Amino acid sequence: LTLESLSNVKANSYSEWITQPNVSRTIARELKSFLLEYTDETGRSVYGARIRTLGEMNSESLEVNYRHLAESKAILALFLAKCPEEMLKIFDLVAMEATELHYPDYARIH
Amino acid sequence: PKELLEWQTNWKKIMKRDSRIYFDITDDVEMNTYNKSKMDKRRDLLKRGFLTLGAQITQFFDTTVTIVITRRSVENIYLLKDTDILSRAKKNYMKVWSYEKAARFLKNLDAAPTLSNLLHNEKLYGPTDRDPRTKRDDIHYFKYPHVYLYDLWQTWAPIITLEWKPQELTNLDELPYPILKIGSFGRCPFIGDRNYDESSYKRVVKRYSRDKANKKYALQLRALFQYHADTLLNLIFIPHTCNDSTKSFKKWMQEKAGLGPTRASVMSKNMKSLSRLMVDRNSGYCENCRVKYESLEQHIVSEKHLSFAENDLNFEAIDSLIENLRFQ
Amino acid sequence: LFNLELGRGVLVDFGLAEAQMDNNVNGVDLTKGYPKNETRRIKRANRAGTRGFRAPEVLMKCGAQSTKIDIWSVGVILLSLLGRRFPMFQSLDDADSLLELCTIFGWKELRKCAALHGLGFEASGLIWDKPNGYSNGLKEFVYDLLNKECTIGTFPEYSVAFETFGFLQQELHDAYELKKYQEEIWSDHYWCFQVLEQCFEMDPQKRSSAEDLLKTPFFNELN
Amino acid sequence: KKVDDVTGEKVREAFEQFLEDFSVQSTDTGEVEKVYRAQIEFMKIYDLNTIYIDYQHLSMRENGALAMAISEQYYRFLPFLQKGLRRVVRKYAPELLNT
Amino acid sequence: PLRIIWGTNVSIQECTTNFRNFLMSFKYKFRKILDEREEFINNTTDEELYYIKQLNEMRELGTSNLNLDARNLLAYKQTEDLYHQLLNYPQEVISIMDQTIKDCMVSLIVDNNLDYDLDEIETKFYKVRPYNVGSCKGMRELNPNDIDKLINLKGLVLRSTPVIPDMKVAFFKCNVCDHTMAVEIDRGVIQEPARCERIDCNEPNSMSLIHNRCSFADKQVIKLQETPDFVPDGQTPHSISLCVYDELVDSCRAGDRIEVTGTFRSIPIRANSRQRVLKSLYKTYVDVVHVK
Ligand SMILES: [Zn+2]
Ligand SMILES: [Zn+2]
Repeated sequence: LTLESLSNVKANSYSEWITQPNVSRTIARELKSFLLEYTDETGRSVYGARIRTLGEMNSESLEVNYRHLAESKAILALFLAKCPEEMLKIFDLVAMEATELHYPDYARIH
Repeated sequence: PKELLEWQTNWKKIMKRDSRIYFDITDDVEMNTYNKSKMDKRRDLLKRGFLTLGAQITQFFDTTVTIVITRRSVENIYLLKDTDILSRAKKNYMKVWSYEKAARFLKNLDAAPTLSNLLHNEKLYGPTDRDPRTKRDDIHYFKYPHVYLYDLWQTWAPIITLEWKPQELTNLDELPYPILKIGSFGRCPFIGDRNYDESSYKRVVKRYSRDKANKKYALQLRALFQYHADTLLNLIFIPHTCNDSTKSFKKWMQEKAGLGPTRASVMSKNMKSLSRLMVDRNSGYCENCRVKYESLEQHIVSEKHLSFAENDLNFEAIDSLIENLRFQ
Repeated sequence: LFNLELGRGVLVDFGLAEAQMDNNVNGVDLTKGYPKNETRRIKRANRAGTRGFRAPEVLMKCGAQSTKIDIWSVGVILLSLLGRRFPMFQSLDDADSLLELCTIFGWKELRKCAALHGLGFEASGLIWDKPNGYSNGLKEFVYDLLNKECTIGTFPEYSVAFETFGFLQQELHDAYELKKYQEEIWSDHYWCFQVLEQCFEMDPQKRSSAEDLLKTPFFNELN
Repeated sequence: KKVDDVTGEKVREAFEQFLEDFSVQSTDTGEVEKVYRAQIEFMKIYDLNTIYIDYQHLSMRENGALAMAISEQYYRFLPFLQKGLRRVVRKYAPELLNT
Repeated sequence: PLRIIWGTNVSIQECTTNFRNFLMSFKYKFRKILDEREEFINNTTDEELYYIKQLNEMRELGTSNLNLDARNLLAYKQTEDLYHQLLNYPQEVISIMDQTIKDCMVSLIVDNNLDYDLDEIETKFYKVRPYNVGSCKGMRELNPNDIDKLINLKGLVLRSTPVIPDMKVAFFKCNVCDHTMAVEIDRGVIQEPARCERIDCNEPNSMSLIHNRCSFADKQVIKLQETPDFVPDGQTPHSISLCVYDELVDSCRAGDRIEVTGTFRSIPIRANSRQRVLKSLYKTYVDVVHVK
């Protein structure tokens, strides 16, 4: 689906809208795109550097700035602000798929 | 065509050593999941083909990226947000290709199994009904250090198929496979000198005693071939820095002072099942009678051998040869 | 049969001799393991040699068997003479002889030799000294072969077999009539190892015939 | 994902080609009529449920591989034949799909 | 030294060599001398190698069976032990005989350089049928120490059950991913898989048995009315049950007088259908090897 499709919710509530399988899948795809695409004014990918360094310290914490995601994809920011548990459950898998692109064995230890 | 060929070649060189390449994931059009599997397949095929050319692919977007391939249309790049990636690409002078342009680029820059073959494979290797990737049960798989003497076509038997458990190879002295431990005193290098050592004093004494006998024998050996290989003929010998048996002896004194029968290739399942049930409690093979014998002299006195001896119709060729060799 | 005081030879035992006149399927990855029950046959070779002299083509049971078992065997006799070890190849069985060829020439070298014959050989684990064999060749192998039995000190005192130790020592390290004997022995003694590497070639088609062995510069004075 | 049966799918392909390709010469005139498309058309107007296939017709295809595959492993290949017939009738006479 | 199968006195190597020598070097004049018939020895038939020509015509005709007379083993000197080993331990000695018959079939064209291909012969599974194993002592004069021995019996066939499929290979299919495995039977027991074999699919209890894909073999039960040579005082005739397998199915018709040589077997019988409880008193039957 599209971001404009996610702008208009078919369900009455946000809780069962994100819970829907196709909506969850396209939200996961958009979050993976957010981690892959985003870059700073300098030009380096801040999220790639964060993933590389958290793999370096073997730590499982990812620091995602909300302002970056708001200025990149605002509908996901509203979705995360209003229904945090369901968005964070998907975005955990998104972050693991992002860090799987560099370290295949990282899913084995953590 | 030649100028196009050289232009494509030197652009291949430049896109090899100075191009960072990034692929896009997001889509602008609502489209089905079963068609999304098609999108995943085309992305994976173009990935493996571009790996086949040998270009290294980085997963993350960056400012060092040169050419971007996207699924979204080339027409829409003008009418998008600043925060979108295509605006960043056109700002930083990056070339953007769609699958139409990229597939045209890849093609411009470069059998059915049939039913009878499938049924023939069905007869030999069983069903194709299961998952091919999973380990089939009635075929052994190696988990231990092995040697596997097989053939590619697999028409002939996997010839010598043998692995060892770590408990068997634990010993550093006896090993099932040969090791090059060399040795000394004319012995074979693989067995070595495990039984006894040549550094002992008594062994040195017996070797020196045999050496005394060998001097006279070795003198003619040196003298015959000193200058000529043939007998077309006092001796000169090269000094050596390395030690000797006599100097070591001197140092020790200073310290002191079946043909067999051919058998079938394949064995039976009941025969292999009987190997697990076995516990503990001059000779040769005659090919004329094609039997094993405990002793030769008992095989001489036997009805089949004596009946073979009295017959002369099986040495007829021999007989003809005898006759020829009589009047040569 | 060879007689020293006359210096000539003769051959017997032609009792085992004879004369000769002349892709991918999905699944069933047999390259990682053998079936538990065997139904396919084993190729009926002409395996009839003596232990330790059987050609590597004979070890792998080539259906079209050439003439060139004998030339590799005379190479083996040459290497035993130069190596000063008599029973140099001893085989408990066939695969023992395959590993015996592996520990001198290398796993990779015999895999390439196996490739032309149509069969692939894999060895997993198998700890030994030289992981890829000797890339230089047979020089360093016969070098430390003599070094062990020399430093032990059981070797006899005759300088008939000490010229090779000095010779091989200067290759691995790197009276006027004495210097003449030097340069002559140095030249043709380098030549015999040189002709030995072509005498030990794995591929029979690349392996030169005995007539080519006669016209080598090593055998000049007998002509 | 479910694992597919490559020989089963090719039996299905061969059967669905047989259902639309096979033909005989007319006895009275000599025209070339494809008898199984005619059978499907006959089922279309009477709403029949059963298609009758002569085995000698099936044996003429290839060198006999398809008929032998159907003969030895009929139980294994029967649903594949059913879905092949389903595809052929969908392509030709879709009104038999609904009922 | 020499290895012996546990519970027996049988060596595979020794029995193989002895039977190979017997097959290579038997003449029917030995059977003439053993039966005390010297005046009936003739040159043209007795002095010919019996089993050599029988295996040759076995090769020409495509026959996969050798009919072996056990008295011929007593005729040969080296196999007089093997004869007893055939009577006491048929189960493995017959397998030894089949394996060395296959070896002999290979050898007769390897040594003599025939034009027959080795692939067809080594694909074939040759099996032996011993017969004339001894005196025809009665069923009711046998003892539990005679279990799994070779026995020869007279009889009249009264009836036979229809062809019974006994299941040799089992075919299991996954319900969710349609992954299948085939498991061989092992002494009458088939191990059904608890988990799916696939790495991707490991669902528990997802394997179901498909009864028509799994391979079966023929088994028939024949009721035989025995006619012993010796009948004890007031012994009233009985019927035995004899089980024939594979090729021997439907070879005996109702009402024929036959010579059954087979293996004396005993199995426990379940007391109830729902329970796995077995009866301590065993049911005896004959596992038929050869029918004359
Ligand atoms: Zn003999
Ligand atoms: Zn499964």
